[PDB]
Amino acid sequence: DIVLTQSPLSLPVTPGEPASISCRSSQSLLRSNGYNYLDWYLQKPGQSPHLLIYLGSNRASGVPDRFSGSGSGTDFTLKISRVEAEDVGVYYCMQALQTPYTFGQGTNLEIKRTVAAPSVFIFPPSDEQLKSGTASVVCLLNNFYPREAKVQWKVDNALQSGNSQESVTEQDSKDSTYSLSSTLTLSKADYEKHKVYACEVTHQGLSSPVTKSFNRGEC
Amino acid sequence: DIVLTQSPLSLPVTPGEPASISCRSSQSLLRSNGYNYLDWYLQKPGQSPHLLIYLGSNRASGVPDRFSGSGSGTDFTLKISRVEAEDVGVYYCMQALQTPYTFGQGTNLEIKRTVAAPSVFIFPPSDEQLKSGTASVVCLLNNFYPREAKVQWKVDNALQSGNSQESVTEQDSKDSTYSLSSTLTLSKADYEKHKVYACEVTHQGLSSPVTKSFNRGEC
Amino acid sequence: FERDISTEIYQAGNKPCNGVAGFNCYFPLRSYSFRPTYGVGHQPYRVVV
Amino acid sequence: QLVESGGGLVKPGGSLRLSCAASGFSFITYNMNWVRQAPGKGLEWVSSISSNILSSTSYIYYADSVKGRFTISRDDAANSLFLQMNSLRVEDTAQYYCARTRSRSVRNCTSATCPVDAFDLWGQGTMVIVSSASTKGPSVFPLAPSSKSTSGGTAALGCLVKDYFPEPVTVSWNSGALTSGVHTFPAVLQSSGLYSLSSVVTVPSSSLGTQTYICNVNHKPSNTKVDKKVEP
Amino acid sequence: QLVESGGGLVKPGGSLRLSCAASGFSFITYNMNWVRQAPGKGLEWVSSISSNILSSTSYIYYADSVKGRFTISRDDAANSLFLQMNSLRVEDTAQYYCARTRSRSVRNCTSATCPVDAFDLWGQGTMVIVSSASTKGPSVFPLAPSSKSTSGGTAALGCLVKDYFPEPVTVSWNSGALTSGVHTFPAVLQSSGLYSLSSVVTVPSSSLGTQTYICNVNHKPSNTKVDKKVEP
Repeated sequence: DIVLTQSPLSLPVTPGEPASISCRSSQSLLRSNGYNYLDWYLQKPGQSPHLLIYLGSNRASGVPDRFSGSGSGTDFTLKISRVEAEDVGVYYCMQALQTPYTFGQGTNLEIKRTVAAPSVFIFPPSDEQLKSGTASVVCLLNNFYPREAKVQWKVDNALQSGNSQESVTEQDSKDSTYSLSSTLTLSKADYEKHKVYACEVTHQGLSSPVTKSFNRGEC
Repeated sequence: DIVLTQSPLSLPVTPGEPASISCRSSQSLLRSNGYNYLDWYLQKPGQSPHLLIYLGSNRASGVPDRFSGSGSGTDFTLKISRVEAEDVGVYYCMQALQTPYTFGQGTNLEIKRTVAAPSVFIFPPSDEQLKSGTASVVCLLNNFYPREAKVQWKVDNALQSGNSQESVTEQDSKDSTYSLSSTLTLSKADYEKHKVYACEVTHQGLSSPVTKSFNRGEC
Repeated sequence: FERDISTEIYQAGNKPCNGVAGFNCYFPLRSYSFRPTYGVGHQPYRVVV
Repeated sequence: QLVESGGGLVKPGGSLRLSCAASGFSFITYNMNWVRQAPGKGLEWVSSISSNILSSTSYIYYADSVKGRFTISRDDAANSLFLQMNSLRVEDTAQYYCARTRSRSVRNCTSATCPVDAFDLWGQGTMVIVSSASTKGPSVFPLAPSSKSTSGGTAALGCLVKDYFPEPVTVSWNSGALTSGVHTFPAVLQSSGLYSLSSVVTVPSSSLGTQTYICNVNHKPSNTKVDKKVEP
Repeated sequence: QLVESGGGLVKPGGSLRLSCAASGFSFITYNMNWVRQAPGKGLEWVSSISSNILSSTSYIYYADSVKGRFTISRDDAANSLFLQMNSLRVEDTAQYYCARTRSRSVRNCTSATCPVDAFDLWGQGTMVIVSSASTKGPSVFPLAPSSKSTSGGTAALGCLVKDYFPEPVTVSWNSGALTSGVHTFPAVLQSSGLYSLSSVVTVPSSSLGTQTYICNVNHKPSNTKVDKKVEP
């Protein structure tokens, strides 16, 4: 077993700027043969991963010339000359030894587009769902970038945890705008006992966080 | 002599179902010592015909198992399990007597594959072509199927006959859709006396014919 | 009258290939391709000697 | 790999039948393997196989848990690779990629550890679930339009899909007539194991009283077709 | 049959020379024959000849017309067969195949009737015309694109090759760089004996004002090379 962590977060990559991701192996490679033994993979989410660089410094499987791995010993790295919209996906470096094959954490290399102000949306629960004993209110963000944002549900100046869920869409093919929907699921016995419900959105592209407040019982 | 007519000379068939073709012999061919004197032919249009089954019901020349023929007396038929895209080719019937071998008429073998909507194009005569005293307008059908159609030229709502010629390519290898172009040529004196010119396209997959109209005076 | 089951990497170029198929190294074996719609020149032929 | 079978609800004490199929390819002379993946970032190699043409098949590489509870077999007659298990302790979500190694020659390989070249034939289509809850008909609720944001003459409306175990089709609006502003979001697994979906659409408020907006929800496993009209 | 010799314009009162050329094959021990075809539907048999290896007598087999204005001759030393027409009463176009009878033996055959097995060595390469003695160079006219059919943003432009003789003219878009959407209709026979062709390519209108499409027309019998640019 070789400890191997790449970047357990999302790494912002601006278009037109080279991006490099590095990993280090606790055990020395090249023990079986003189050629370096590590494979580079790109896994775009949704359909299938794609192979870019196999062992050594070579090209295969129709990889573009922009991708170019380098390094030896306990110093490994990549190099992309120009990132694109199809380059979004998690990356892995994988050594060809240690049969108990442990894997690393993927790196998100999405294109860092220009900042856009989110279109915060609030949807009050309907009466048909209210009469069923379960009340669900959602907080929707539209046309925003970057994807990272702190979204929480506040009820009468009190933080709510464990009753909310997050849903995020993929990259748009028109303007690469994301849509974040935060669903708060709650029971009625905890719902009609309160009056004021609000959602908070904290975004780096906004000077101040936006919070929209509404009262139940109003159409 | 002998007459050899193909009663199913025109038939649309799609892959999946068997098709049959019949040829009739004017004279009896029962004089045989177990070897029926009749053979079938396949003529692929463009390079050379091919031989499927020789006299009797046997196999020769590496013909595939799909083609099979039978008959004894004044009855002959050809059995196909399932036609394909490589089976585009007319057939002929011939017997093995009457030294002046008069070949009969052939079939058409228009495959009844899924209908493709025609792309009607109009090509008004150019100014440089008009300087020569001959004006030619072309109505173009791009990627249309089935191959049979009816192209008519209307000038001032009057049908034109005896001055239009049609030309069609073979079956394609990517989408297998035929394409026909109709050339209508006329003198300058007959062209300047009228202004309304159009071509009418009649198609099996079209409920009503389509007419593309244009007028002289525009580029 | 000899069969040799040696399915190793063929060394064509000067670069050695020990377990890795490079640009100058190819597998000596390649697979067949059979379809029912093939012609005389692509149909299978079962040969016994 | 083009299409593979297998998947469904299995008890932890039960067994799964995994089989990956493909098209005309060099199945015999290539070494295949099974890899499972977490919903987060990171895969995990779960099984592997050898090839009989190169050498004997007694060089199978196993971990501890997959030696204890898993096994892999090959038909050696068609394009099918089989993975079999008997015990399931902690295995909730996985993909079971039917990948293959880019090594048509075997050299300096023992039964413990030897290098492989590359993988380029990853396959998808095998989903695994453990919960014994069956399918449930989705609940469709209309979300009231409102003139929010910076557009007074434009309103945002949508439909909410609730209480469904398997994912339905994308919520088409007005039988697919409207495409501008139609957004469908991926589902999220709730506390009860049933997903939830929200689909929204933006239309000008001037046509709110003259145009009818109906969201269509079609559910493949339950064969349910629900068309709900949204009204203010 | 591998290749053929002949093909040209001959007056009806002149002499016609047609022959077949062969290669490594058992050419001398079979009974070769000629097969002709009409542009209309329906073939016909025209001539037949056996070999002297079968027996001393030739067993000549003729129909009325050929018995009248045709003759045959076999070299019996090389791989060739000669067919000569002293007079041409009515013959417009004929493929004049070099088919081979698949019957290596002769039996129960007289000078009047004789069975024939089949034909499996058909070959093309001969085309005879009784047209005018002179050829004409092609005329290429650019066709203005129209963005009406198919995609709205795609306009189809082409080069109109008119008043050329004979059939073979070659058209290439951007010297072979532009191949997608390139379609070339075959030649058509006019009442005056001249031929016509239309060849168009569908290109988007966004790059129509920037990208230049130049067609190249070559006529090998007339030695004419035309490079025409198409603009709206």
